[PDB]
Amino acid sequence: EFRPGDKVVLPPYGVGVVAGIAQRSVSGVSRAYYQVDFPGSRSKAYVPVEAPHSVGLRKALAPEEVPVILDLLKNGRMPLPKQWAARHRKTSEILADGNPYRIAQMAGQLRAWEVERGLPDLDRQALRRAIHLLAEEVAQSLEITVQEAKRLFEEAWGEELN
DNA sequence: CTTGACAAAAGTGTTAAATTGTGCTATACT
Repeated sequence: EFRPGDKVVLPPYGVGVVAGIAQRSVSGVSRAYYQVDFPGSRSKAYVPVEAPHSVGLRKALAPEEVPVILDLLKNGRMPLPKQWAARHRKTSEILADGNPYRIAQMAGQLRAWEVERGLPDLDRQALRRAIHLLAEEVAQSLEITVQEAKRLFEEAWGEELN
């Protein structure tokens, strides 16, 4: 369940607070619907209360989960196919998937490769867009704007952030 | 109208940088 003021995630919307629940008229009878808003978008969202766990509606990590993610961010890697197709495809799916542990785990190998040989014009967006959801997630949990939030990664990276 | 001495300009040769030309990947899709 999600109360009015719960801090949640709605892929790929990064983070947003739930405003409440309402009966939206969809087709036939109106099932209950959760409401996820994003002030840094001015968008809007309606999430069915039936199976919230099927839309990948997770919740912002707690301040306790910062170090673990950082540790899997600095070191943790993972092999990927050589031809750009499968590799970038996988990375993309992982991105839209909305999984901070997987996005960070990915960011690790992507980082190891970026300063070695160097990152293709594709995997670059697959890195940037990856660090984006992270930097904002940190801003949701620790309530510190993308300035400070991005200032976090600098430690477990070795370099600053864009 | 003539030498000798010189610096600038125009050559001549080998390189580092860049720019351009190519083959190719594999779920299935007719």
